[PDB]
Amino acid sequence: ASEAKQTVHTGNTVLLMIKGKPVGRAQSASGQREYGTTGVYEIGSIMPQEHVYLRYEGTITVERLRMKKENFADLGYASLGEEILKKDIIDILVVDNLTKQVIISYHGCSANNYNETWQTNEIVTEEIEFSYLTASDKART
Amino acid sequence: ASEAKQTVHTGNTVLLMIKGKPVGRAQSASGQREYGTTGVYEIGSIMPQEHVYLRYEGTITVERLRMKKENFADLGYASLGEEILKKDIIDILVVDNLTKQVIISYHGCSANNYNETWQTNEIVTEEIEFSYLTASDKART
Amino acid sequence: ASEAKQTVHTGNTVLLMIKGKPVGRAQSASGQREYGTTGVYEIGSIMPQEHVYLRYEGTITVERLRMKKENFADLGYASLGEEILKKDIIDILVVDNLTKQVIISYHGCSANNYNETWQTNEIVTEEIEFSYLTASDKART
Amino acid sequence: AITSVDSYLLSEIKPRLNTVLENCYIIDEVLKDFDYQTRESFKEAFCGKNAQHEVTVGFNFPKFKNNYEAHYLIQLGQGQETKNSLGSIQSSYFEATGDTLVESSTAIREDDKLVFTVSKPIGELIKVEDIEFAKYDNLQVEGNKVSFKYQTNEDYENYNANIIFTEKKNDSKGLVKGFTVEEQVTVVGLSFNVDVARCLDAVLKMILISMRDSIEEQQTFQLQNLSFGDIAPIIEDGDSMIFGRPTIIKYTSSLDLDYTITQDINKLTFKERKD
Amino acid sequence: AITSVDSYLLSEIKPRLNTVLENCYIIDEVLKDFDYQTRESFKEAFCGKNAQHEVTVGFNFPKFKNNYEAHYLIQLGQGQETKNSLGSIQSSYFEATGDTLVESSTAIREDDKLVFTVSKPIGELIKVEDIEFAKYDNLQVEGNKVSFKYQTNEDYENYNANIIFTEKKNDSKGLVKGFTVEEQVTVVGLSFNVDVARCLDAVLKMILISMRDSIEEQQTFQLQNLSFGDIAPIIEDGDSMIFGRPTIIKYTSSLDLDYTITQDINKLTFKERKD
Amino acid sequence: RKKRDNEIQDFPAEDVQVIVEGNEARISMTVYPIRSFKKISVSLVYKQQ
Amino acid sequence: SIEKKEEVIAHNEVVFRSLTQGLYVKEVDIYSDVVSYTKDVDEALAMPNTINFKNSRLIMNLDLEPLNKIQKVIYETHLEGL
Repeated sequence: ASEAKQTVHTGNTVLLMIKGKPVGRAQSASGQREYGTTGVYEIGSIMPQEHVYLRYEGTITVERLRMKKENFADLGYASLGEEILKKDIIDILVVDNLTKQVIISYHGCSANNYNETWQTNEIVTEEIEFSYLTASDKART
Repeated sequence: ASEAKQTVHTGNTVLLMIKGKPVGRAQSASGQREYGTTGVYEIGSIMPQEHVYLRYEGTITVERLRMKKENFADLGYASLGEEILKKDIIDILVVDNLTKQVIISYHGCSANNYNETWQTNEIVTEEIEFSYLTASDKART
Repeated sequence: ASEAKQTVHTGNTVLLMIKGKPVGRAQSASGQREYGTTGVYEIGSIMPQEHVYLRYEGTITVERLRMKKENFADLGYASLGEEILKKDIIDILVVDNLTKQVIISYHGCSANNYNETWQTNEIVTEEIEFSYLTASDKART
Repeated sequence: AITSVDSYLLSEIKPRLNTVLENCYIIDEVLKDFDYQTRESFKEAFCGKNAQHEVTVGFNFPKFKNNYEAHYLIQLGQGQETKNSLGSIQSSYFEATGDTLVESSTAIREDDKLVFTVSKPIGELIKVEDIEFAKYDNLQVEGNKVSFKYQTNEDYENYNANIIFTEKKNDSKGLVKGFTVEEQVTVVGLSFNVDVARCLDAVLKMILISMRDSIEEQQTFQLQNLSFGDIAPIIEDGDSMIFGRPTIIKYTSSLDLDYTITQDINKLTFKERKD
Repeated sequence: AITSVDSYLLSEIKPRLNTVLENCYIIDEVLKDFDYQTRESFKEAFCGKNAQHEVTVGFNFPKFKNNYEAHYLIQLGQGQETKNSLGSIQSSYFEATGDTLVESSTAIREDDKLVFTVSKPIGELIKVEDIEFAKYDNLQVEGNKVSFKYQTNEDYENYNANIIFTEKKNDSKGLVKGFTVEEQVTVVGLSFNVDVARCLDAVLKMILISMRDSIEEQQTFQLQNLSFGDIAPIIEDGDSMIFGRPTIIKYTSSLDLDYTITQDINKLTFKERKD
Repeated sequence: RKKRDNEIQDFPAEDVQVIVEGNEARISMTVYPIRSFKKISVSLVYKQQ
Repeated sequence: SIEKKEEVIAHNEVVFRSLTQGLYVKEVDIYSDVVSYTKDVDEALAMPNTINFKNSRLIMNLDLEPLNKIQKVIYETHLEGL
């Protein structure tokens, strides 16, 4: 039996896709958003009379195991030097394994920092952190 | 036997409710309040002569498992871009499972930051932190 | 059977090479790159209209077990005093054990700090952190 | 919705195992790494439509004799509770809903709308294959059938679509109370020939891999983990030993119960007071 | 590609062990630390092309008698799942690919190009020994053979090259679904003479060291770990005891299955709407 | 992106339609055209003081 | 007798068949020319039966005998008396 009213997402029901290509052996991803809320304090009140949105900052991180082929450097998505200046924006999509419907998409993603670890006793891993213009959860049912 | 004089609250005796809707698969929530107490020091005393309240800052966090439906983004409570500017305030209520009486309510809640984690070996989780104008524990017996 | 379409790199398929010499008993290495992305915020928008690259900073660390011979000090790659001023740049190469093809090379590496630990119950280890001008992943197939 | 992992395993295994053993190409793909001898012997014995020998699957402690040439043996194993929500609340529903169904349905013409018929009524429509209805199409569900505007879509009068939907049970509303359970189930292949056991284990692994795309465990039994034991002689008291390699499968499911609510507000009594 | 670690171990061990025992120089290098007596006795018994005594290797529970003068015994052991990717996705491929092959191939002259022939078609070319083709050479692969410009390279008409490449199976495309498995396999040497067992264990360790340069485990069975047990009497009920020192070998491999895709887009239908 | 570049003033986000059929896809969407400034009518009133 | 009935068309496709051998097509090459045949009626190669596909590519061979295949699946109940 399978009652959809209580289902949740997991690692086996999600795909990470770039330019249609599913990135392989991807391990984890985290998303952050900051609206920069600030309160307004009058003289005759310790309490904040109201809150206001001021600034939108958002970053997304991706952890991956470096495949011998189609690594982020080979794919051209990342960069290692002045080649970065010629790299255009990208959109990173999280799409449902079952229906292939979209769960959340990040628009105008741009790379922030690049990390790779070479270790003796463990598989090679690399991490990338992007900064995006806007997020979207459209194209739903 | 059940002597009410010693009972305490637990995860099985509490409900988290928004706009009447009970949020599903909610895991944890924390509440913080800062009165900004400061002392007054005279010249002829190392001791603080008195303390005074100056500033009220309060935040509440919520941890949840992303259901495939009725997630904070789908519910319209959260936001992912400029849609936030059209989102009005909300009130988050913690209500007793037994009696449906209120334990504590936060008024004029506003969103501060949004966090979601996609991981391979664990269920998806998301965290939201709100900033509220005032708290209340009224409507008791 | 061995399908190359899914292979990944590990500690047993990588070599760390300097000036053609394979450094011995090398344990780990980490690489960092920072493009210094910053957003542009107009008056009439909380959202960042666009991101721009500003500054390239990169460091690589190496952990090693101090062999009685050919340690980083004996090899002349590191330095312990004013001898550093006469040390020229170097290139650190990560090369594939199988094919001897290159995976990533760091050009114009320069030493930043030097750490060595003498301990009673464990083998001696030393750590070096370099700062490099540019990275490259050329010379591929 | 109480979960019976063993029955689900049996229902998934039997047709899928039969289909996999039906054809030789899939088996050759599976047994690529094995040697020629064992591969071809297993193919001769079990593979093919006209195979004389056949595998079987069943639960443990059967009172009857069980075939030990090649058999899949299941036993329930342990279980544990791992995570909970506030008030044991999992979800809230306005309309009672049963299982999630997938049905193929060819498009049909109605005087104002193209429609798809379905076997049973609809509680909620999740997805229509390769379609993203816009406002102009004005997607509407009316019990058994789903419908969209005829005129601007008239090229697709016979679209061979398929539908993922959910059954409708009642119009009542209630709360879902329950928790998550982390369960372990043991599966072992039996054979007096060790090579047959090895090949059987490989086939088992492949079908477990294939199952991850199934709707039910995508919705109900997420977080599948596997663990394999050592090849051991299951029995020594017979004329010849039984050899088997137990495997442990883990799953996470949400045991839950629907608590109905009879309270429905339809009127308001806003009146002032005087003193 | 399901992995059978035991068969791979056997195939790697047998020719390599025979080659190592073929010559005396390698054995002397291996047994440098051992005393003169045991070293020379083992060399007399087993080492050399014309050795009268011979070692053997096979799996456990053989119905026939097995030689206990010197034998390598293998048993499968336990296994565990350690890491997973999102959606169990490991890699994506446009062309079906089998094993990775290494072939020697002498250069050949063609009217416009130097070429190398190969046994089987090419899905992807990984490396050509001691060559880094430039744009001028315009490296191209056309099924069985790989080719580069004749004129500026004409000095190398008979270059004794060798090639690392990958087989081609089909032109279809699909997804690779699977996970990583951390497996343990046990290997033990048997001998009624303890010194022979010690030397056999040392030889086993050396061949395990040598295997790390192999293509297959470089591509499939990374992260090799070893663990040795204590010298124990395997059997006491015979006229004389059997002595053996079990060793446990660990490996990490990716069990995976190729899921084909039939969807191919070749046309676009960009049309506006009116109201 | 176009709106962020001021190339288009407004549009409906929900109006888009996509249909896929074997090797073919149909896309339908709407965007509001920009409107320019055309007419101005003015009247004057003279008064004392 | 019947108490309740409903009919739906699960699939509607076009099947290709040889004129001489009489066997349906099973597998095809890059251009979709035939490489294998089968005696089965359901396993045979088939495509959606709609005008858009037909206009979007008969095209492979001169053995011009396609077969419109339509699958009817019916749900019904009975109340048979004693």
